[PDB]
Amino acid sequence: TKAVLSLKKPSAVIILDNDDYSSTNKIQLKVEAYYEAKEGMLFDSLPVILNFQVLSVS
Amino acid sequence: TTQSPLNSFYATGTAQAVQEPIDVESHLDNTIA
Ligand SMILES: [Ca+2]
Ligand SMILES: [Ca+2]
Repeated sequence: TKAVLSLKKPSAVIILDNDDYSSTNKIQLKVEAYYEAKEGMLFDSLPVILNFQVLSVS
Repeated sequence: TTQSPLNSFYATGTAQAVQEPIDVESHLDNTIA
């Protein structure tokens, strides 16, 4: 597990190295969610968006 | 985006009372003579 994101601390920095790059060409990362919904609120078709930015490569 | 009050639930019964507690019938069939 590399990072935990939340509504109060939305940003995190992770590192991928030689051990992560299996098959020498790709990284696989699944997402795990924990939540509690507001009381008496009904809705549908609400998107959740994540963004990626590269800081350094070598 | 709808906010619900969460109080739209009900259950109903009934009651009645359509008669008096007692009924009285007389059989005084003798004469003081
Ligand atoms: Ca560089
Ligand atoms: Ca009666």
